[PDB]
Amino acid sequence: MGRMLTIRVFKYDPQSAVSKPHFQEYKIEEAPSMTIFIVLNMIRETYDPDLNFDFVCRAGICGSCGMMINGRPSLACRTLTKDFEDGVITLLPLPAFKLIKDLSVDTGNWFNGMSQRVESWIHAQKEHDISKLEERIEPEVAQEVFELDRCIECGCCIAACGTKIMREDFVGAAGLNRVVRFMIDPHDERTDEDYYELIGDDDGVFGCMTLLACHDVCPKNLPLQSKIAYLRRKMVSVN
Amino acid sequence: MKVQYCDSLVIGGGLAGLRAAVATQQKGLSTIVLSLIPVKRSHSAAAQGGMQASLGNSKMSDGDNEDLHFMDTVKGSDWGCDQKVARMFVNTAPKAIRELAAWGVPWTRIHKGDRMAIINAQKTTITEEDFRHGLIHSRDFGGTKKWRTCYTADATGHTMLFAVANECLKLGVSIQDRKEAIALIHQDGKCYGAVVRDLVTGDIIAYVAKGTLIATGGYGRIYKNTTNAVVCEGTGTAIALETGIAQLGNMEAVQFHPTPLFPSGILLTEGCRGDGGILRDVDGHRFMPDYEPEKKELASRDVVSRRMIEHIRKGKGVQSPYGQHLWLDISILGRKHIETNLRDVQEICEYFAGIDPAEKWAPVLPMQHYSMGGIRTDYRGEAKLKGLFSAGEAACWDMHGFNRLGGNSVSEAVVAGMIVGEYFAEHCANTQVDLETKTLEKFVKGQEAYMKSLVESKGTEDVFKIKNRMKDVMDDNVGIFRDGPHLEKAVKELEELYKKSKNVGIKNKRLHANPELEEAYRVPMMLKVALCVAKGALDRTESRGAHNREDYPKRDDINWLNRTLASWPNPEQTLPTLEYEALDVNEMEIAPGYRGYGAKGNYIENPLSVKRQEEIDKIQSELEAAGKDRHAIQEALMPYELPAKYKARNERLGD
Amino acid sequence: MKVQYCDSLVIGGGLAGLRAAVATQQKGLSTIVLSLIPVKRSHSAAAQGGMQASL
Amino acid sequence: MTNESILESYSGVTPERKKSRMPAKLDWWQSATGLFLGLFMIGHMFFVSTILLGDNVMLWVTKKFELDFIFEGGKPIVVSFLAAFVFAVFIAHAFLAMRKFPINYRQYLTFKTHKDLMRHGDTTLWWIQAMTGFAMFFLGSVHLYIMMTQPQTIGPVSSSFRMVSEWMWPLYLVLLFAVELHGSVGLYRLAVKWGWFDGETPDKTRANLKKLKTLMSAFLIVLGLLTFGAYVKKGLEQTDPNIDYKYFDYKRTH
Amino acid sequence: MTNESILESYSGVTPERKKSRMPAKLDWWQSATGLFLGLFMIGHMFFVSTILLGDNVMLWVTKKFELDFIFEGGKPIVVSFLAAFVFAVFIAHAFLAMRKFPINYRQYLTFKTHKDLMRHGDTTLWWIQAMTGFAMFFLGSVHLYIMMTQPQTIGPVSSSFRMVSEWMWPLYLVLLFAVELHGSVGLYRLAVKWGWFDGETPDKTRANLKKLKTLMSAFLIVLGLLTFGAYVKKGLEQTDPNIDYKYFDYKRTH
Ligand SMILES: *Cc1cc2c(cc1C)nc1c(=O)[nH]c(=O)nc-1n2C[C@H](O)[C@H](O)[C@H](O)COP(=O)(O)OP(=O)(O)OC[C@H]1O[C@@H](n2cnc3c(N)ncnc32)[C@H](O)[C@@H]1O
Ligand SMILES: *Cc1cc2c(cc1C)nc1c(=O)[nH]c(=O)nc-1n2C[C@H](O)[C@H](O)[C@H](O)COP(=O)(O)OP(=O)(O)OC[C@H]1O[C@@H](n2cnc3c(N)ncnc32)[C@H](O)[C@@H]1O
Ligand code: HEM
Ligand code: HEM
Ligand code: HEM
Ligand code: HEM
Ligand SMILES: CCCCCCCCCCCCO[C@@H]1O[C@H](CO)[C@@H](O[C@H]2O[C@H](CO)[C@@H](O)[C@H](O)[C@H]2O)[C@H](O)[C@H]1O
Ligand SMILES: CCCCCCCCCCCCO[C@@H]1O[C@H](CO)[C@@H](O[C@H]2O[C@H](CO)[C@@H](O)[C@H](O)[C@H]2O)[C@H](O)[C@H]1O
Ligand SMILES: O=C(O)/C=C/C(=O)O
Ligand code: SF4
Ligand code: F3S
Ligand code: FES
Ligand code: NA
Repeated sequence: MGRMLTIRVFKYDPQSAVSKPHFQEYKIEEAPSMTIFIVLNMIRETYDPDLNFDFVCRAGICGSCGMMINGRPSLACRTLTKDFEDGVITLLPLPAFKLIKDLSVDTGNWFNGMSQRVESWIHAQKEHDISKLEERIEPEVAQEVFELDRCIECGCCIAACGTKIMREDFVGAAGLNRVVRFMIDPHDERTDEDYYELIGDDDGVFGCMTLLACHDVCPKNLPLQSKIAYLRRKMVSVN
Repeated sequence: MKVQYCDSLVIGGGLAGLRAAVATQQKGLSTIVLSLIPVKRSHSAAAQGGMQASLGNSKMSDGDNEDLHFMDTVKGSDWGCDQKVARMFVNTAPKAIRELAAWGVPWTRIHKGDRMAIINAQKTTITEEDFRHGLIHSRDFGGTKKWRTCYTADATGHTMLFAVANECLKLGVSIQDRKEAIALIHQDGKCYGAVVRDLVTGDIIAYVAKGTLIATGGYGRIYKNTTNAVVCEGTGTAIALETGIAQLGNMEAVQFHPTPLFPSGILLTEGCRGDGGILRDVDGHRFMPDYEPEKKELASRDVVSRRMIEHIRKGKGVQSPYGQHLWLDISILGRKHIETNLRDVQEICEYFAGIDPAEKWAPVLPMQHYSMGGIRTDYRGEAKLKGLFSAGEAACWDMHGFNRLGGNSVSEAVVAGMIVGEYFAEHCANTQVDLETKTLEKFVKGQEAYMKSLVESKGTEDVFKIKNRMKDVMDDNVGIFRDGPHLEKAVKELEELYKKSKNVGIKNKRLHANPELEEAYRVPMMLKVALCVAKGALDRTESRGAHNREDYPKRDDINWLNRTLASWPNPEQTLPTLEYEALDVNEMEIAPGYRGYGAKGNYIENPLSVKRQEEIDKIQSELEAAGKDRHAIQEALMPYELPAKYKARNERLGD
Repeated sequence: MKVQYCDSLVIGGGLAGLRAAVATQQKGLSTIVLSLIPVKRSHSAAAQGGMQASL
Repeated sequence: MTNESILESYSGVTPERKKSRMPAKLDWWQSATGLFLGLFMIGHMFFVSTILLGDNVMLWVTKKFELDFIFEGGKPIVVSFLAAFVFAVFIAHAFLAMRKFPINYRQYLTFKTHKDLMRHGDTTLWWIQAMTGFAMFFLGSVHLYIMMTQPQTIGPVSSSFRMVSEWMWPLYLVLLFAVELHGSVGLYRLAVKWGWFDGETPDKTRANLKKLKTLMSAFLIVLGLLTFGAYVKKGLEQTDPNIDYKYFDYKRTH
Repeated sequence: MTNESILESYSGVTPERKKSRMPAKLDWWQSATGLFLGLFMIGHMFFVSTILLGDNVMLWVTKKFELDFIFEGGKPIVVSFLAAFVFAVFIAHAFLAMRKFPINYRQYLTFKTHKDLMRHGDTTLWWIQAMTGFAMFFLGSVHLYIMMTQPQTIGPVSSSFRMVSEWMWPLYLVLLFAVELHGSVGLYRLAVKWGWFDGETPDKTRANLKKLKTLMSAFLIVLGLLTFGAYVKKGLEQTDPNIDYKYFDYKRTH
């Protein structure tokens, strides 16, 4: 045995004129250490090759497989069927992103847009000579930057955010985190006023309503709550 | 017809492709990067070991330089690498690290003071002087004497990839994802771009450019068990192969990792063994000491994988519904140690294996990990098909030969991105292309017709059943241990599998966002790649680096000091055409000898090697006697080329 | 260098240019119409006399 | 309209080509007005609960707020100004916070659906904040105007009169839960929004703030119900048709 | 949450792949609730102005609304239900119309600037609609709750009491202009929005509707001020400290 799991999946093809949004159910027999990654590929290869979804690393490191699993945006490759005492799992694509088909959405291009919007790169007047010793950096500082640099752009905090769902221009938790990630990096010469020109408006940090769903769903456990508050205190003090 | 033009077309959004795109875009060339997926999700993001570069900052890195890194690389390759390329690489790796540090990559830094470290020879304390404080750190990885593997805590590939991707965004590079190159456009022996299928809309588009670079990664997914992402299927390799002109190098040279989690293949870093991890069998018996009384579990990665399989064949493996495996025990390292230095591996075992490594053992089995083989290029990165370049794991620039050093592959991706990037940029700016619409239309209409044929096929074969059988064949016959009889069987079944792939039928008829149609054209490509790997292994009657032939256990420097070149000139042939490029010993800085790991005298010496060796000792003696530096000596032994922008020496702490 | 390709390039967005673009686009040829101004503002818009045709 | 406002409206930036600092100011004032009302209400629940200590007790406090140590029997007009002030902050806060409500069918449908799928505590509590806020537009105004215009009718007897005879208890009952849930959740989110107390272990601070929030609410609700019952009980004992309870407390010391 | 609402939220369309009909329903109800309140207020101004005809006059009408021809002295509780009903429509209308307010700094700045540059009558009148609407959140609620909970205090004497002694005149004065301007402009825009009377000469119909709107407002404002003064005057004559004016009118026929 292995108990029968009931998998309910959101299906809809916006590019097809005859497609209508609906749920399709599949009956899958659970196996030891079974993840949604295994479940979806089983369905694809043996029950329904039509179903669209996105997996890459299947290790929780790339952020490709975010989706709503029983109401919570999570990484499907890191979600175990065992943790659902009931046997019924409902899968929806991540909201707040453009739907491609079924469980597949475009997170990548929204993130590239956000990265451009907050100028997600080192801003410096001079290029350090790459044939010479690197500029020294305190180890603690390098560790702090790394902590925020761990974001895998999975979109879970974007889809988890009620604010973003209602107001699409909101930069999102990932965008605010990205700003802080450069703010605390000694290599970046931007000042608080420069950052204000990027996110010092109602589609930016002031648009955050502190729902904190972003913090509670981040699969990498970034310190979103304290870091966003930190940014809010700094931006409200500009001028 | 839909046509897109750019000066520089890059196929692949990993470290190699993105870095090359930086190189072309910075000099004003319009460049497009095509990728199956958002670029920051490329396999490069999974690297946790680190990047090899001779900085020589830390105590355990003291005295390290280009020559030491070079020697580790050549001997590691079991002399199958192009030494001139290896030189280009080692001299540029330090600058790659420093450029990345300048771009914000948060490399872990050295702090002054004593440190609790594991050396496994004298696990004493390590002290870092004050003048080393704040510089880029390094750890023990890849089995090198000098610790030169740089890292950003436990997500090196991740931070590196993000920095390069962000630089591309800064520069205005056109990043176009969910776009797959399914064919290369070529005429008169020159590459003018690629035919691309839009994964979302199904549109077939021609991307023309003055130069095209393939940085599509490895082909690990032709194997059932692999550490590779599901997108590492070698289609980039296949499209180059299908031009009938570009050649693939050492496709049979595949490297395995000894401790991936079984059966998922999720990697459990080498740090487990390096820190004191213990491999156990079905009875809980620590077996490595029985095979390697001296080195034990700290033996060469190459050796560990071999012993593990040997132990399993002796009947000491653990039976499982997914196959046999062994155990990795790190609980013995202590709970406190795992939750501070191996907190990542702990999460992996818990998240996917549903176990706490501090209490229970992890199931492991060697699996495919890195692809040394790839598109064959010259030192500039250009393939036999003019205007077509390759870089990264997808290429056979060949700095790896038959065994790549742990930590050298993410290093090569960025380094090649830099070097091949410059040459690629020069080619795109200096060459003039003649774009005939007749040719563009032929290739585009040719692929539209192909997609249509797949959708209308009344075949009865199941694409997944075929793909899965291919993966089983590869794992069972082209793994760690190989022999003629089984390889002949593999080549025959793969050829049969290829022919049946043409009779595949799919259920979903739509041309857009169709994963079934995707498999329909990808599988035949993977099969051709698999044939190059299998046939290459069958014909190479010797044991070199990662290629081990049980029926030919010795390295043959007499008849096999060469590189396998695979091609598919006739679209009708069902087997690859294999030729060989001989390695000129006279152009080697280090003559063939003992590789360091494994049995001694396990190689058929070549007379020419002896001659060269003497010639080297002579040149070194004379020059070294005249008070000549290592640089002048290197030049006299084997001069190599480097773009002007990177011909500068690397400053080090202690000059 | 910036390059844009289409099968049929039409320079001018007046009655003649736009009608020709209809002719090429309807048969599957990718066509681009270039104009100094939004096409509906072309001089053709000023005709008040009428169009001659033997109905 | 001014030249500067025209330039900002048409260009999207100030004359110095910078983004307006108004969004920052508005965000600050929204939180400031919120903080004021939240703290005001805590003190309000204590002073109004003095009825539990005895008529003479609250009567004594009521006179202090009317400046007894400065005026004869204390001028109730002092309470009028205090009421007008709080009313003003009440209005300003509603004006600023109203900006955060879902504002169209799409926003309402998608957020409500999201809330139900997520079952996320802090997200659900925000919905409560919004709901209770909207309700107080109607519930709070009634009470504020009365306190501002009939301050001489505040006391152990007079307040009990309005509570029962003038049927103000149904409004007070609903408003009690509305303002207490809104205020406690509001003070909690304010702390995590600006992170004044994050320190070195942010997650621990938030965990404690959440617990504190729940207790504060519990204590105040119960205390509110107790105080509520006291006013009702007394109001239900005022049966003499020849007694002017409304201005009774006032008819003691002018 | 239901399967259908989830599908609509995530797909942007109903299960039949059509756009939701909710926006149409909400638009209808917003206008319907608006029409009701607008007409209700016109009748309200007439019945409340009967004080100008004499105490006995309005007293007679007040008793009719309490079902005199069905109950003894008429049960004021009838007015309570009527008040609760209007209160409900009042709340529903505010809920729906609130969707139209400028909702952020950008919207407020750009619209206000636009209004000042344009000097367009109908655009400016909408701003007035919004302003008066927001104000009534606070002004209207106070009056509605009182009428619903103290119906036995309505009359020529009792109403004058609340107007002056309970200081309700300042609220009534502001509310008078607020609700009249809001209502008249609202009825006008309603007519041009749905075009019920467009006919063959739309521009002429609109020109007349605009004139009508202005007159209706003028007449009602003046009549409102006259009625206002009447209540105040009488309330200022209630000086006997031994008379219970609040429930005087009630103490006549139970
Ligand atoms: C698998 C792996 C590898 C690895 C490692 C850990 C794991 C789990 N740890 C390493 C380490 O610690 N140190 C090291 O030196 N190497 C390590 N490796 C191997 C290393 O990461 C790789 O060799 C390196 O990252 C390869 O980079 P490269 O830039 O070459 O390739 P990529 O990142 O895989 O990206 C390939 C891109 O190509 C696109 N693609 C593929 N096919 C197509 C087609 N047909 N059309 C369009 N685009 C295509 C992919 O989408 C991707 O972006
Ligand atoms: C001027 C005029 C003409 C006219 C008329 C009344 C007036 C005031 N009344 C007419 C009438 O009653 N009956 C009639 O038969 N003809 C009448 N005419 C003349 C008639 O309207 C014109 O001959 C006719 O409309 C011309 O049409 P056509 O399609 O040829 O040209 P167009 O409408 O002027 O548009 C030209 C377009 O070209 C673009 N353009 C121009 N130069 C460039 C460059 N260098 N690059 C890119 N685009 C360019 C313009 O922007 C425009 O769209
Ligand atoms: C005495 C009564 C009130 C008290 C004690 C009070 C208190 C608070 C507090 C403490 C906050 C936090 C503000 C912030 O996060 O910056 C808040 C938020 C809020 N309040 Fe009130 N409030 C009152 C009345 C109202 C009213 C009448 C409205 C009507 C519009 C309202 C609507 C809101 C909303 C929607 C929020 C959330 C704002 C956001 O998410 O940014 N409040 N209030
Ligand atoms: C400065 C202005 C205020 C004053 C002077 C004031 C005064 C009082 C007084 C004297 C009472 C007792 C009953 C009565 O006399 O009618 C009371 C009860 C009450 N007040 Fe206020 N108040 C003020 C503001 C507020 C605000 C802003 C709110 C919330 C919107 C509020 C909510 C309540 C509630 C719910 C009760 C019921 C207490 C219970 O039953 O536990 N008050 N207030
Ligand atoms: C007895 C009082 C009220 C009366 C007589 C009344 C009447 C009206 C009328 C006739 C309309 C036209 C509706 C339409 O165009 O569909 C209107 C519009 C409006 N009302 Fe009220 N209203 C009252 C109270 C309120 C309140 C308390 C608010 C508070 C949010 C409000 C806000 C609005 C707004 C903003 C509009 C414009 C809606 C739009 O532009 O679509 N109203 N009202
Ligand atoms: C069914 C509910 C309503 C009833 C029974 C009612 C009853 C009355 C009565 C009896 C008065 C006289 C003074 C007093 O007794 O306090 C009055 C005055 C007034 N009412 Fe209402 N009313 C109702 C709804 C409304 C609404 C919805 C508004 C507008 C938001 C409104 C606005 C006014 C104004 C401005 C006055 C002042 C009249 C003047 O001075 O000209 N009433 N109402
Ligand atoms: C809770 C306080 C709300 C804060 C005020 C601002 C947000 C709400 C108003 C703006 C959005 C308009 O809100 C719209 O209202 C109507 C109610 O008539 C809702 O209608 C829906 O919910 C109501 C209430 O559960 C049901 O009786 C109704 O059958 C259902 O269709 C719409 O789904 C909603 O989108
Ligand atoms: C008139 C009723 C308004 C309807 C309610 C909905 C719209 C208004 C609230 C949402 C938008 C926020 O509104 C914001 O309020 C502040 C007032 O503190 C305004 O502030 C501006 O106007 C106020 C009032 O004239 C000035 O005292 C102030 O100096 C000036 O900077 C912002 O320009 C406006 O954008
Ligand atoms: O063990 C790892 O982390 C990586 C190994 C490799 O790249 O060989
Ligand atoms: S912040 Fe967390 S949830 Fe949001 S994109 Fe990054 S890793 Fe994902
Ligand atoms: S959930 Fe959204 S509202 Fe702010 S706290 Fe996180 S970004
Ligand atoms: S597949 Fe990469 S995180 Fe899930
Ligand atoms: Na390779």
